[PDB]
Amino acid sequence: MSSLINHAMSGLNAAQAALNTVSNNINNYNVAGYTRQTTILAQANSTLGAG
Amino acid sequence: GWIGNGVYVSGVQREYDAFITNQLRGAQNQSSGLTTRYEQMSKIDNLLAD
Amino acid sequence: MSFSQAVSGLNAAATNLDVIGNNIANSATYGFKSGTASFADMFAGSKVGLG
Amino acid sequence: KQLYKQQQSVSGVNLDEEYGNLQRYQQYYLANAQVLQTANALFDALLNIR
Amino acid sequence: GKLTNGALEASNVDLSKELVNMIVAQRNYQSNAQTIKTQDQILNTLVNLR
Amino acid sequence: GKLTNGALEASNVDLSKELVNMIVAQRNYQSNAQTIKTQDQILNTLVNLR
Repeated sequence: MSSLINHAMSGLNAAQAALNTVSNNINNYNVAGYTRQTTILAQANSTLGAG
Repeated sequence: GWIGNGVYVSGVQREYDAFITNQLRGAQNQSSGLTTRYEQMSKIDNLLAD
Repeated sequence: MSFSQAVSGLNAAATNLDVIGNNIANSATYGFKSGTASFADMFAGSKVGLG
Repeated sequence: KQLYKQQQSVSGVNLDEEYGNLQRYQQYYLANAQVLQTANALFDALLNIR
Repeated sequence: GKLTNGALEASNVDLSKELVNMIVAQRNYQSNAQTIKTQDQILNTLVNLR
Repeated sequence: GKLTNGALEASNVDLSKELVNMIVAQRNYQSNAQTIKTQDQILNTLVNLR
């Protein structure tokens, strides 16, 4: 079922968000302050059925 | 009666809000005031900078 | 009747097709759960009954 | 600008999400095409039978 | 069950299983219809035969 | 309502509705044809019997 494209979408947007975060951080590297920002992700922890 | 009774559509909706939007509007207004004053001030400063 | 056996079966198969079509029609309805129908043998009197 | 982010998160759209949605609706439409085709073959088979 | 927020529950319909079930239903209907047809034509042959 | 300039507006003829309507109504065409044929069979039976 569409679960596969959903998997792909989850991965795509997760990588996309993390990439935006790292871009922000790498261009902000020398602001007057601004500790690094790190991204956190985890399993869907749910969303499963038969078996 | 014919039991499959096909799908129908529940309208179309947008993703936004009223109250938080209004708070947004107030914030933007204040910031516009500060921007106006800063640029007007920068004008005097550019001459005085010399 | 042999004929009735078939007719009944054909008719039932029409119902199965209807439920399958509805399954597809709901194939993205949020939270939806899939459906199917259940058959039984119209044995009565003796032999095979009617279908 | 942070509140602008707040609004955009609720109200904005981006390309990848619509890419995925476009593919998924491709899927649904073609599935419905297949079921209609099977219905047509079914009733035309009946016509043949009679 | 536990609550998830900012999420929604998909359809547990699998399109592949339904496609195969669709074609198998084609076969079931075709079996029924063609048994009907053979019996009917050969019966009409008998009903005529007297 | 209100008027637009340099624009035009097109019809409501969606192929998806009209072709499927053609399909179902052609099914009805052949349905009535089958009825007609069987009525012809009825008369031909009654004609040939005497």
